[PDB]
Amino acid sequence: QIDYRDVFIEFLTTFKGNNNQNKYIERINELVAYRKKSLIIEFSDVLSFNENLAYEIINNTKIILPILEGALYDHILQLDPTYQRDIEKVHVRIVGIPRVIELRKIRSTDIGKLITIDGILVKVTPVKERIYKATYKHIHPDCMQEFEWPEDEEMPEVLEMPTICPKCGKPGQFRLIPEKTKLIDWQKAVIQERPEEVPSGQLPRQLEIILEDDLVDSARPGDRVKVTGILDIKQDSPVKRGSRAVFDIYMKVSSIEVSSEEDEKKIKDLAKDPWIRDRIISSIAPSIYGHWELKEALALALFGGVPKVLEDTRIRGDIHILIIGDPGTAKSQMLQFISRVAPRAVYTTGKGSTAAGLTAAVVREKGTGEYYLEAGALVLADGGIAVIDEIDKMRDEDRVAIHEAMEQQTVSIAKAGIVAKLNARAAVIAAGNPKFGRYISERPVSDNINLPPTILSRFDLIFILKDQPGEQDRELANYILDVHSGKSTKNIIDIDTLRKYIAYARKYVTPKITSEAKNLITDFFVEMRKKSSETPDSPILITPRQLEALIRISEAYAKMALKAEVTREDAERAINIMRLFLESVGVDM
Amino acid sequence: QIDYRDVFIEFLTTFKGNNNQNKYIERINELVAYRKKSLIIEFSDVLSFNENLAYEIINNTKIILPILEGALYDHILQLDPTYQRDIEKVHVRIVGIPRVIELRKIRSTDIGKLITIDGILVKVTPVKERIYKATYKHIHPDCMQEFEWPEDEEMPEVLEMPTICPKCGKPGQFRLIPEKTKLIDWQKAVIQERPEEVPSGQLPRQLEIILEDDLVDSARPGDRVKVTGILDIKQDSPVKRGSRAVFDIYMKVSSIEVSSEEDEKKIKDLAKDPWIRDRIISSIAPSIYGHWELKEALALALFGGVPKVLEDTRIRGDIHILIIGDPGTAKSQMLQFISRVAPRAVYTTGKGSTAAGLTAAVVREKGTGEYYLEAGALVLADGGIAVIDEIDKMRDEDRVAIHEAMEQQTVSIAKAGIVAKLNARAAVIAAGNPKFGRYISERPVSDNINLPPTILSRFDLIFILKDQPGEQDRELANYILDVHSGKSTKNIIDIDTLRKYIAYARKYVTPKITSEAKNLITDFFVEMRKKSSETPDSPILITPRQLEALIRISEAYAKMALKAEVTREDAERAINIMRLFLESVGVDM
DNA sequence: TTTTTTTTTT
Ligand SMILES: [Mg+2]
Ligand SMILES: [Mg+2]
Ligand SMILES: [Zn+2]
Ligand SMILES: [Zn+2]
Repeated sequence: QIDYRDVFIEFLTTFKGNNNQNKYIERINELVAYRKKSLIIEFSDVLSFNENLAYEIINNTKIILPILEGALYDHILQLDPTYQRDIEKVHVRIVGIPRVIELRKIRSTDIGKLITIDGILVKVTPVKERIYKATYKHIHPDCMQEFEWPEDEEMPEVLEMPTICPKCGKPGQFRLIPEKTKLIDWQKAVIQERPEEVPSGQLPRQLEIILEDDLVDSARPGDRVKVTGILDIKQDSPVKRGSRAVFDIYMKVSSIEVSSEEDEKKIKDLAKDPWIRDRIISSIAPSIYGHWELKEALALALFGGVPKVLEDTRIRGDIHILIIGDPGTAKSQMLQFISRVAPRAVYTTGKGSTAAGLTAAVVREKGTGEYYLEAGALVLADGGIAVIDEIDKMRDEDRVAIHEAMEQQTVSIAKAGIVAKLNARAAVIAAGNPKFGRYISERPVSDNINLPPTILSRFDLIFILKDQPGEQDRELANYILDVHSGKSTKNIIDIDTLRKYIAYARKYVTPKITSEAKNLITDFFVEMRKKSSETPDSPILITPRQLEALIRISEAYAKMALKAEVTREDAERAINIMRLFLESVGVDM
Repeated sequence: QIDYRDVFIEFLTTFKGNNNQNKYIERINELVAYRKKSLIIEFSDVLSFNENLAYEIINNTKIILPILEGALYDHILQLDPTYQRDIEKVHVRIVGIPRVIELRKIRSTDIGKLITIDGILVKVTPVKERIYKATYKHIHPDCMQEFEWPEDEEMPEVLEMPTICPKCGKPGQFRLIPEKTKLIDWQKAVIQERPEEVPSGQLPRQLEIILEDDLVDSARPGDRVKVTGILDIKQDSPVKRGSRAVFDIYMKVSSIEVSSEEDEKKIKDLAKDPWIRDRIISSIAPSIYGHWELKEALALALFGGVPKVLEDTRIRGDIHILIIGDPGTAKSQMLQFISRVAPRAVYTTGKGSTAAGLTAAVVREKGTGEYYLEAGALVLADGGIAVIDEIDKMRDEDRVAIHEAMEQQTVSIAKAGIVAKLNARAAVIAAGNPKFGRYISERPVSDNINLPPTILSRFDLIFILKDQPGEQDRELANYILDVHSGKSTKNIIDIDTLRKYIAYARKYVTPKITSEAKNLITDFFVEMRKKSSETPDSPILITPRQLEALIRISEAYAKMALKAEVTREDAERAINIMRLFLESVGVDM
């Protein structure tokens, strides 16, 4: 009614950034350079420019937003006429709204308003095409005319074809012409409330969201996203009666963000510390007294070695950890911590997981009737960490399903007429108890660990945690009580920035192995194998996998400090933690 | 015959509460401040002010309620004109009326009248939106005018669109405009009759209830509620012919209360008793001769310690109790009691429960065809108590499914392509028999208890109940016979108010640990660990869990006395019952 | 036919 297009262009051209940079003229120019079709504007900036326009953007979104998009398209097309004939429509995507609604707490009064929802994305569909401007043909030996049907408008959520020909005025048959039809990319996804938000004793709620055009395929299942958009009622057949006055809610999304500049500077400044490795290790599960070898090993597992992908084969880069320990030894608490700190992790329990749930499930969809594949835990954990607590509670017949994923990092299935293989490039961090609950030193290591060697060799480090009371006891109790009282530790790396640091290291640091490090690894591996032949009753074998583990561990020691080369220091650190592991499983060098 | 709006406004503004407080203008102020759209009035106050108004409220509800709501809306908007343009309708929810029909016993003549139903809420749907005034648009190259269709009325339970356009007079197709459409929150729930109401040998009946607007999400599954409302007939498709002359009954809810003020003074005055802990303990299972240590343990488990939720981890606050005893030692009876007295509790049997039924089940809902998550017992008991009777009757391979819930207080599953973890912050109180039905004193404690160390360490206190005949026998018999005769115990706390006291204490009392109590706990814990290192054969270990249990128990003794600090007395009481526990399983100190 | 589940059943 009162047009804001000039207001919007003045906002774009003149809104000064932080250093008088013209934040949005820079974003516009960069958009045109890379030919991206979507301009993101912060809502706080709009409220800082024109309060009235910001109100219209939130409350009258459906119609004020395309007008702004048209003004932006015109301005862009003046800036560079070559945008025409490449992109016909741009988007004005509003990000960072003031108030976020908790998914469960939306009510009637939130429909039609532009709102934000924070939640975990659990499911997406393939990419489809939605018609927004149809072109029909009246089949009749008189008309035979093509016409755009959603005239002066746009095709609604429901699909409706005309009943009266607007080109002649005579009813009849209408055939859809796909040649002269205009479509937009379309994807349905489901987001559910953050686990910390689910009320006591209830199950998490879900909400269906719709992503169109360049929003399609912008996040993977498991990603915690912050969607901005508009709510509406889900119509499956509303033109017919017979009760059913009730509807579901969905969000048409205009903006989405997952999980970023000062963070890089901070992680770099952190890694200038000559003792940064010790810092990270002491930052691992800080409310747990002791278990430094385990904190080190878990930190290594967080960082991981370097995967080698070649012309014929590929070689695993991820580090697997196994902690077999007495009851009450902070195992599950540490595993909970690393699932929290890791940039991408999945938490599973040996008794809570199936063979199919951990790898891939073949589910018979009761709709079409046909069989389809669903990603299990190790596949969703691709690119991250999968934690298997209480791994001795898995059925062995179920547990062997992860052997392929642990070494070749693929889950390959051939079932119900479908043959496929998925990537399960996930690092396994596992914990369990010995055969008799606690470790029994009176018995050989073999019948006490009670795991096959085929899976033991898959583990780079295997520590046996014995809970033996000694002089440590008093210290322990004091530490625990200080934890209960609320006395947190100082000079630590907070879990969020530790996560950001791990993510950066994994994304950007690929350490190369130096010759001196390679010589130390070979020499220690030979010594390892010679000592291993001395006790063949041990179910802990020394295989080429252990040489690869020395590689991966030294690579991760380098990675942890952000180093681009694996120097002698990192090789020695690897040999030493390896030697600790071997001492615990009863192997003296 | 009398304009009841003036009477109602007089009731609100001038009704003196208990201490001449003007109860309802104060409730109006709180409602207007927090911008809530619903004012609760007790029916007894209305009957105490104006019998004729109360009679009109219950008997002539259908028309009297909107008039009163309009009067209240006018008054509210006079209090704060900013209420305008935020909320157009207020709610007058009358609570506690004396027209309470038992669920099974409703009949025809009770339809249309305002009645109350006391029952357990078992199932709810997600929160949906029911249209209550649609706005259509006539699609035709001549009309194209917008109009609200349910004109001069409101959309009925069935959804009906017009057949004739009122803006032109021409029939055709009508498009729903969700923008100009009016919606109300909608939620279907199921309530079933109280177990004391279920006829002999039959199954409990159920009834469908509908909660709209702010009534939505006002109770969780498991809650015993008292729903007030009006009954009506269920319509799934009634406008078309073809048989189906029979209808189901449901309640449109207007008011609901779960499970409330002077009780605070009652429990506070109770807590001034210098021996209040002994009173509570003697109020536990009053019909059972002896077993006072178990009664104490159950009282502690009812109260529970303080959970610590920190930056990285969280630390369990609930107290787990295990009673392993000879047959016929009043175990099941005491457990039944604590399930009755606990403000929220779940009762299960080792042979009656699954590993999936106790934690969480992956159910293939045959409607959507896809796999769905269902809360098991330990998840439903979040924030309360779950009692596992006959726990020795579980398969061990099934029982380990609760280990995670017992320590980390989450049930996490990964199956059929879905990964989730729910909160299971419930205290487990379990009982079972020894390996040989009765305890065998000629055989070691290890194979007599017949439980893994991994589950035993999860239990803060484990009592071995032997039924050995001595001088106790005659006293026992006399107590039993008096119980049969109907001679109840004096100087007792009735179960209903003891439940209320427990509720208040758990909700509001967070005991802090003093330095002296912490030092006492540390010393005793070190003594425990040395004494345990003396006995390496037992299945009862001493792990960090036992130190955490001393923390929880002393915290709970303070909580039981409503103390805000953990004094030396509470630490000493905790240490002594721990010492008793250790004596029963066989450790002298 | 696969999968989780409770159940009767090859
Ligand atoms: Mg554990
Ligand atoms: Mg029994
Ligand atoms: Zn025509
Ligand atoms: Zn019309």
